Amino acid sequence: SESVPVLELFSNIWGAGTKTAQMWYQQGFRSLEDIRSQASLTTQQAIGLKHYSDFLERMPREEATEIEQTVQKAAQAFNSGLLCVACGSYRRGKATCGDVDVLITHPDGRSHRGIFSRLLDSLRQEGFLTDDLVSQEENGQQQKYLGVCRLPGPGRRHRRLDIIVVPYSEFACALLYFTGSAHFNRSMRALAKTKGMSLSEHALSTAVVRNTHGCKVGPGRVLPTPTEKDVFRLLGLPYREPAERDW
DNA sequence: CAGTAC
DNA sequence: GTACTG
Repeated sequence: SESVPVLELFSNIWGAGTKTAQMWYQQGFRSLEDIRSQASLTTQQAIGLKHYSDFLERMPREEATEIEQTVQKAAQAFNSGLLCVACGSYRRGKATCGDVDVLITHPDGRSHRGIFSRLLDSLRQEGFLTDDLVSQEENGQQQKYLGVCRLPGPGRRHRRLDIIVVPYSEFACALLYFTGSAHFNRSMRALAKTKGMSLSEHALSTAVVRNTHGCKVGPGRVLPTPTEKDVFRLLGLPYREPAERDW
């Protein structure tokens, strides 16, 4: 087939971008079968190709709830005080979700620890998590999992699921980042940059020092932000509910 | 770098 | 913009 469509075909593989798609085209690959049989694949790339059709589908919002609930009960078995809030497209109220991002924390700020591994293991035993892509357990106090899940029963597709465990100290900035949207987050951190601050999935800092070129040369001091709206306030912004946030 | 998360 | 692993 023509160049542009084939590049698009390859790019829709998880773990494959515009550079990988271009390289594969030079090798002479045109179809997904060519990639599956001849191309050197990353473990992640192998999974994305395996679930190519299912990953292209957006899911009904109801299914996202059904997934968030599946994770929630698995975690709450270990600790019933645990919080489980689905973010991303879901929290912003979209009728469809391309994936599910479940955020987890605990009010005491202690018992959230030691859940991440046990939770994933519990979900693997349940048959819920089917494949794993990336696991980053050295996010400072946060841990993030990138994997694939599938609800039980006939006629179920594989969905992409993100699970994140944060301390209650960072709960505000954690879901502020994960509900998005991406170009909402982009402009809040850009805004803080102007106000001499920095925003992140961990904290909103003030007093951040930047050089003449604006490169950050000193971190600021972390401002305690219990809720989302505390963050909105310190940035001199009118608050936006998540639905307002999609953009 | 490349791809990814929002 | 901020920031993680492949």
